[PDB]
Amino acid sequence: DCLKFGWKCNPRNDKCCSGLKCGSNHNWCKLHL
Repeated sequence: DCLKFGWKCNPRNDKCCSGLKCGSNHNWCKLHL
């Protein structure tokens, strides 16, 4: 399933939910803007 808001991710492999993005300077899924 997709990584949800606040879920820890790896910036190279975005597995965050639709509209949500793994932040490059972060380590978690934040709202895509």
